[PDB]
Amino acid sequence: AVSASSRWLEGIRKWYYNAAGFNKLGLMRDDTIHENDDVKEAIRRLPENLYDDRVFRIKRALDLSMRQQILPKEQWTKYEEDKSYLEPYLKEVIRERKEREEWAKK
Amino acid sequence: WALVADLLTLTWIGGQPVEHPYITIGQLASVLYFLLILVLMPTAGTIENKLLKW
Amino acid sequence: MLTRFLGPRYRQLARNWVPTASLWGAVGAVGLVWATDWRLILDWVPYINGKFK
Amino acid sequence: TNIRKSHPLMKIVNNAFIDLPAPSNISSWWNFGSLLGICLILQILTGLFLAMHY
Amino acid sequence: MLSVAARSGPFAPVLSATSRGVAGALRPLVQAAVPATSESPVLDLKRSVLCRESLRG
Amino acid sequence: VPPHPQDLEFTRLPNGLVIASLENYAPASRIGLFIKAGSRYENSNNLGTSHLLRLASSLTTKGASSFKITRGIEAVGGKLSVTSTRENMAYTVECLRDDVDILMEFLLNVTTAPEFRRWEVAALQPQLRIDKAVALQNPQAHVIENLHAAAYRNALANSLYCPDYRIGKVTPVELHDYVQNHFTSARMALIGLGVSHPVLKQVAEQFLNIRGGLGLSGAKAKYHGGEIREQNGDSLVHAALVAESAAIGSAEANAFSVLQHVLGAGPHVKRGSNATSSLYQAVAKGVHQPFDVSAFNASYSDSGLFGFYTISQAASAGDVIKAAYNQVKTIAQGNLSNPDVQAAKNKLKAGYLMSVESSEGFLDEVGSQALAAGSYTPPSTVLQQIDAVADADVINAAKKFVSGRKSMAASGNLGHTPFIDEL
Amino acid sequence: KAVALQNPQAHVIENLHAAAYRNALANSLYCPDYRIGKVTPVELHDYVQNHFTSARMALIGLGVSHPVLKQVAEQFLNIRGGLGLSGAKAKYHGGEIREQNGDSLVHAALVAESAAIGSAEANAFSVLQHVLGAGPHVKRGSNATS
Amino acid sequence: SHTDIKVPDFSDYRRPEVLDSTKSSKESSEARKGFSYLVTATTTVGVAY
Amino acid sequence: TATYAQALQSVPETQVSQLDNGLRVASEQSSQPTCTVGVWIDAGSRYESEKNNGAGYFVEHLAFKGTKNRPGNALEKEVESMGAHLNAYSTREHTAYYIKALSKDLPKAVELLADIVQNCSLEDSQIEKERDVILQELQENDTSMRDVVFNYLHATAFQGTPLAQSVEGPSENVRKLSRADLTEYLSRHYKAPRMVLAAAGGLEHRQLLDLAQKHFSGLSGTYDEDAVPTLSPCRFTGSQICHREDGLPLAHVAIAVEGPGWAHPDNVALQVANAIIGHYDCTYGGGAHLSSPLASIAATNKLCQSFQTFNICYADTGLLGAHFVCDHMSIDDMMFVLQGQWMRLCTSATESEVLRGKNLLRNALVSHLDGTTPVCEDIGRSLLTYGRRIPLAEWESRIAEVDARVVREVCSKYFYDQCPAVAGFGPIEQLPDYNRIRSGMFWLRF
Ligand code: HEM
Repeated sequence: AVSASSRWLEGIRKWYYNAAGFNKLGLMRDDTIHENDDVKEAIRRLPENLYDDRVFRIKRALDLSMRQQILPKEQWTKYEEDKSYLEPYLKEVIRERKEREEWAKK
Repeated sequence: WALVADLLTLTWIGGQPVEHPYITIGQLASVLYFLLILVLMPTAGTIENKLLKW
Repeated sequence: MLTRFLGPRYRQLARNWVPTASLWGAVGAVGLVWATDWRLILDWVPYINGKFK
Repeated sequence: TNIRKSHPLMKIVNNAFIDLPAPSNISSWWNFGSLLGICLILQILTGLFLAMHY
Repeated sequence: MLSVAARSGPFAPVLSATSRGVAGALRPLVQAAVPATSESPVLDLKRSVLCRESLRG
Repeated sequence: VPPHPQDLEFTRLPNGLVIASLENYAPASRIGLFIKAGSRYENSNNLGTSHLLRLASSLTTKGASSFKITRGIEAVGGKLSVTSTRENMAYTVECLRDDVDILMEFLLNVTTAPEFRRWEVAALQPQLRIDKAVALQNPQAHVIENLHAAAYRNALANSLYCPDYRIGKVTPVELHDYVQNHFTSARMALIGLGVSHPVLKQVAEQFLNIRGGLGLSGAKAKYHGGEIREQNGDSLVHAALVAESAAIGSAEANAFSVLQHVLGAGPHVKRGSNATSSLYQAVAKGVHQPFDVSAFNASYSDSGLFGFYTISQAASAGDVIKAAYNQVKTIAQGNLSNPDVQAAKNKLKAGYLMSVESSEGFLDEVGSQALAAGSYTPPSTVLQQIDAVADADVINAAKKFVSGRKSMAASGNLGHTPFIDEL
Repeated sequence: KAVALQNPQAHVIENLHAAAYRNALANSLYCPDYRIGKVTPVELHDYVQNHFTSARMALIGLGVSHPVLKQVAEQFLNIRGGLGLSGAKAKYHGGEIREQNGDSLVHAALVAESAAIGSAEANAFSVLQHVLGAGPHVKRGSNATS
Repeated sequence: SHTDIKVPDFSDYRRPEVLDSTKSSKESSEARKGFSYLVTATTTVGVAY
Repeated sequence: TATYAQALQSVPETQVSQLDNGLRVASEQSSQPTCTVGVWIDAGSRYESEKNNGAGYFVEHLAFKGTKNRPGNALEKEVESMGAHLNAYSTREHTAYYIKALSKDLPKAVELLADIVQNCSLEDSQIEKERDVILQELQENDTSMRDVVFNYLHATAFQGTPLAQSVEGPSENVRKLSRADLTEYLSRHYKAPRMVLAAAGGLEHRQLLDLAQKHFSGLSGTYDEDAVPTLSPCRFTGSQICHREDGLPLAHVAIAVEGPGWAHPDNVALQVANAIIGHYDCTYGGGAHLSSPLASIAATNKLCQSFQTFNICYADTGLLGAHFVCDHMSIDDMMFVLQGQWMRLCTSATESEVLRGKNLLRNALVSHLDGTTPVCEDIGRSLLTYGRRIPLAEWESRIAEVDARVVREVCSKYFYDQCPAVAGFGPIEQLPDYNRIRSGMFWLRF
C-alpha cells in the first residue's frame, strides 16, 4: 500500500546512515553495537560463517581507523544491502532475560 | 562540540566583571551546560537509535 | 529499566529487611550524636547532663 | 622462561608496559594518560626542590 | 509377561530434570556382595545412589 | 474398605496411537508417552543420536523455553524423566492431581515441538561424556553393551550410550530427523495414571496426530553370535554367555522366563545361601571363593537373548562358567523335577505382581505392553500364561541354549576366561 | 601410543593379532591404556632377568672386529637364570574385531594361518604375496602386474 | 575399621555447662554465646572510648 | 475428576490393635494381590554400650540363618519356594525384619517372622562364620566415602554419647562378641511393648490380629520384668573431624546443626526449607535454570559433583544440614554458597520459593508412599516414633500452614548463630577453618 511518506521516512534513515559513516569502513550496523551481556550472548550464538565475517569486518575497520583511512566508495556498505544479522539472535536473548525477570518478580 | 564551546564561553565569562551582557549570557551558558548533559545528549542518542531502526 | 524490581517477591524482600535498615539507622544516629557530642539531642537525655552550667 | 615474565616485580611492569595487549587503532587522544603521569612526576620533582627552600 | 527391562536382564537408562541418572538390569550385585569384597567405586567421579525426592514430613 | 478399583481403559486410534488410563483415586498423577524410538533405530551414520535425545528433554521447545520447563515443573514439585531401552523411549511426568495440565503441556512440547537450537545442542554434548562415565562405572553396563554388539549384526547391536568418537558430533539435523522418523502416531502410546480417559483421548487427537515417519518395529535384528573380550585386570571377572531365545509375546518367551527362575535370577533373602538357585548351588559345589551367578533373560520385539552372567575371581572364571554351563546342560538333558518348575513359576508370578505394585512399575508395564502387543493383559492372564508352561517347554528352552550359536562378553583379567571354543 | 595410533593401520594390525591368537602373538606392541601408570619397577626387573639371557640373545656388529665382539660377549653377556625358549606356543584361534570410527575410509585386514618363519612353506607364502601384490614399484602407477 | 575412630575425650577443655553427656547443650548455648559476645561487646565499647 | 484434597481423604485409615503382650499389630488394607509384612523393633546402636556395640548388626547376620523349628537353610527354602522376599535393616534407633509376599501367603509370612524374632538359633559355628562376613563388610564400607563422612558426622556431633557409635560397631567388638552377649541383647530388647507388627496390602486387619494372637503370644505375657533403661538424651557438640587423604580423587564434606527429635512439629518447616536448597547431581538436566540457587550456581560454576540436604531425626535430637562431594579447589566456594543459602532463608525467605518447597514435599511424600513396602515401613516406624500413623491429610495441613514467616523463624531457631558439626574426608586442604565455618552461621548485615 504505502508509497510517498514511506520513501521520505526511508530517506531520513538513509541520510543518517551515510552521515554515521561506518559504511566507509565496510562495517554493517550490527558490527558497531556496544557489547553488553545481551550482545555478547548474541555473538556467541552466531553461526560459524557469520561469526567469522563479523571478525574480518571489525579487523578491516580497526586497520583503517589506525591508518585514518576509509574504503574506496565502490566498497562502502549500501544501506539497502545492510544485513541485520545479529538482531534476531539479540531479540531472542532479550526475550529470554525478560522471562527470567518476570519469574523473579513472583 | 556545543558543550566544548559552551565551556569556552563559561571560561570567558569566568574571567570578566559581573556586569551587563556577561550576567545574562553567563546564566544562559550555565543552563545550556546542564541542558546538554542531563537532557539534550541523552535525547540525541535515542533519536539516533530510532534512526538506525535499533 | 528499573521496572525489573517491581513485583510481590521484591515487596516481601523489602518487608524482611526494613526492621534491620531502621535498626541500622538507629545505630548511625546514636553513633553520630555520641561522636559529635550533639547539643540538641544530648541535653534531652536525662542522665548525661554533664554540662549543667 | 623469561626473567621479565615471572620475576614478581618485573611481572607488574610486563603486564602494564611491555606485553599489555593494546588496540592497534588508539589515537593521539589516548596519549593524555601517560602525559598525566608525566605531569604528576614533574609536579613531584620540581615541588620537592621548591620545598627545599620555601 | 511383558516389559523388556522388567522381564529383568536387559539395560534401561533414565535421565531426569530433578532426579539422578539410573542404569538398571538383571545382571547380579546383591548376592555378589554376600560373599564379599566388592570394594566399589561409590562416590568416585560420580553421581549419588538411591533415589531423591524421598523424605517424610 | 478402600474404594473398589476402577478398571483400566484402553483405546486404539485409526492412526495406530494407543491410549491407556487408570483412575486410581491417588493424590499424584503419572503420565507417560512411550515411543518406538530406542537405540535399535539408529544406523551406522547416526550412532548415539537417541542418547543425546534422552539428555535433551529440558531444551527449548516452540511452546516453552528451557528456563520455563525447569522452573514450571519445579514450581509444582514435578518430575520429567526419559527412560530408554534398545526398543523404547519413555517420557514420564509426575505431579499432584491439580497440576496435570501444565505437566501435559510441557510433555507435549518436549516430544512434538523441540527446537534443538544449535547452541543449546552444543552446550549439551559434554553431558554425553558424564552420563556414560557414571553408567560405565558398573562393570555390568560395559559387559551387557559388549554382549549385544557380539550378538547382533545390526540393530539390537547398538549401544544405549553414545560411542566416544560421536561425542561432540551429533547434529541438530540428526535430532530433528530422529523425532520426525520415530515420534509418530503409529509408534506411540499415551499412558496416564490418575487422569480421566476423555482428557487423554482429547490430548491424543489434538496434539499427537503425526505421521511422516517410518514403517514399523525394525530393520529386523539379525542374530550372528561371537565374542568381545575387554582386558581390565579388574580384580573380578564379569562374564555373560548367551544364545538366541524367543521374541516377546510368543509362548516360548514364557518358557525362557520360567527357565530363568529354575536356574536362578536375583536373591530373595538378605545374605542367604540361595538354596533353591540351581546355578548358584552348582558353582558353589566346586568353587569355594567369592562369586556370583544369575540367569540372564532379555526379550525383544523380534529376538531374545538367554543364558547366564558370572562374577568371579580372575583365576576362577573358567571353573565358574563351566560349572554354570553344565548345570543348564543337566536341565537340557531332562533332569528337572515338577516341584522345581512349580517353585520357579511361583517366583515368576510373585515377581511380576510385585513389579506392578507402584505407579512407576504399573505405568512402565502398561506402556511397554501397549508398544509390544497393542493391548493390555490383566495380571490374572499373565498368571494364566505362566501356568500354561509345561516342564517340557522349560527343557526345550534349555536345549535351544545348549545347541545355539553362542554370544559372549567378558571384562577383567582374562588369562583364565575361556573362548566359546573352550566350553 | 597416541603418535603410533594416528596411522589407522596400527590399530587394525593390533586388533588383527588379538582376533587371531588366544595367547601370545595376541599381545599389543603398545601398552593397554588401563596399564598406563601401573607397570612396576619389579616387573621391568623381572622382564630383563627372564628374557635378557645368553640363550635368548645375539650380539651383532658392523665395522668392528670379531675378537672385540667375542671379548665383549664372554666378559659381559654371560647371563642365565631366565626362561626356556621361544614361546608359550602361539595358539591360533581366528575371529573378528570391529572398530566403528566413521573415519572417511574403511581399513580392513583379512587373514588366515600360514607358515612359521624358516619353513619352506613360508617361502611359498612370500611368493604368493608378490603374485597378489605388495607395495607399489612406480610413483603414481596403475600397478599393472598387481 | 573407620568404625574404630572414636573422638578423644575433650572433658579437660570443655566449659562446665557442656560436660554432662546426658544433658542437651541447647540449654546453655544462649548463656555461653552470651558470655563470649559480652567480652567482644565490652571491648568494642572500650576501643570506641 | 477428583481434587488433590479429596484424594488424600480417600486414602484408607490405618487400623491399629494391641495384643495382651504389649505387641502392637497394625495395617493399611488395599486391593493389591501382594503384601509387605514385618516386625519393627525399638532397638539399635543408640541402645548399646561400648562393650555391646555391633550386637544388633551381628543379630541381623544370624536372623535368617536358622531357627529352632527350621534349622539351617530351611527358612530360606520356604521364603524362596513361595516367591517371597525376606529383608532386614538396623539404624541407630530402629531394627526391622520384613517379607514381601503374595497376599494368600500372609499366614506363613507372619509365622516365619515370629520364628525369626523369638526363636533364632545363634548356632556357635554360625556366629564364627558371620564374624568374617562382618569384618569384610567393614573393609567394604571403608571404600564408601559417603558412609564414612556420615559415621564421622555422628561420631563428632554426638562425641561422648551412644549416638556417636556406628551401627556395625568397631572391629574388636566384631571379633569378641560372644553368644551370651547376643542372647542378653535379644532378651533385653526384643520385648513385645517395644515391637510392632506392620502390614500393607491385600489383607483384612482381623486376619493380621488373629495371626498375631497365634504366633506372637507369650513373648511378655507373664515376664516383662526389672532393669529397663529408657534412652538418655544425647549431647550435641559443635565440632570438626578432618580425615585428610590426598590419595582420594574427591572431597566429601557433611555439615549439620542440632535438629529436634522425631516428635517435634517444626521438622515440617525445616523440610520445606531443605527442599528449597534441594539436592544436586552432575547427571541432572538443567545447569543454569534450576530453581535452587545452590543447585544453579553449583552447576554453572562447576562447584560440585553432588550435594544433598538432610534432616536425620532421633528421639529428642537430630542432624540437620547438608552433604556434598567436590574437587579439592571447590570446597571453600561450596561452603560459602551453602551457608549463604541458610543465612538467606533465616533472614529473608520469600513466599514463592516457600510454595515450591511445600509442593516438593507434597510430591515427595506421595511418591514415597507408593507400594506395600514403603507404606509398611511407614506404619512400623510411625507407631514406634509418634505412637499413631499420622494420616496424609494431617501432613497436608502441617505443610499448608508453612509460609515465609514460618520458614524464617524456624530456620533462625536451628541455623542462626549456631555451632555446626563438620565432617571432612579426602583432599580437604581447602576446607575452611572451623572459626570461619562458625562465622558463616551469622550475617553481619543482619
Ligand atoms: C608532592 C609534590 C609537591 C610538592 C612538594 C609541592 C610543593 C610546592 C611548594 C613548596 C610550593 C610553593 C612555592 C611556589 O609557589 O613556587 C608549591 C606551589 C604550587 N603548587 Fe605544588 N607541590 C607539589 C605538587 C603539586 C601538584 C601535583 C600540583 C597540582 C598540579 C601543584 C600545584 C602548585 C601550584 C599551582 C603552586 C603555586 C605556584 C605559583 O604560582 O607560585 N603542586 N608547591
